[PDB]
Amino acid sequence: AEFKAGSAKKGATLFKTRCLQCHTVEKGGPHKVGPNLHGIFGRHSGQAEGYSYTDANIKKNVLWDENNMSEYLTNPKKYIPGTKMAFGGLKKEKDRNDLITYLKKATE
Ligand code: HEC
Repeated sequence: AEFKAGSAKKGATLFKTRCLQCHTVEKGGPHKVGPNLHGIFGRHSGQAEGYSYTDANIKKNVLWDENNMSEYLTNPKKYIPGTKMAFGGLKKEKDRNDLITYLKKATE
């Protein structure tokens, strides 16, 4: 449909350079300014254990899948108005496909 599986090798590099400053993916990995993302897919928003989210991220109550993750990552503040972060989004569709292909596996 919208998301198409791409390169997880490229996705791992995009995670280091675009997400890893604020997030970790390992099971039991620490929160940074943003939550640890282990188990994020197939879970509703605002539910990383031990992380205090904004009301906006909780109230969005989105069930994370690859298509809404790609829409969100384009511009988080446009998808969840009120979310607070020094991140504008991953604008290229190729980048989002590669990152999400990696993220689906890295957060399992
Ligand atoms: C690189 C492309 C990424 C990816 C894959 C994600 N982010 Fe972030 N993010 C940050 C903060 C502070 C939050 C919490 C915001 C709030 O409470 O309003 C988030 C939230 C997310 C989510 C939602 C998780 C959920 O449980 O609903 C997801 C899927 C996510 N991020 C993925 C902070 C940042 C950054 C701060 C410098 C950067 C950079 C990123 N995020 C980048 C990414």
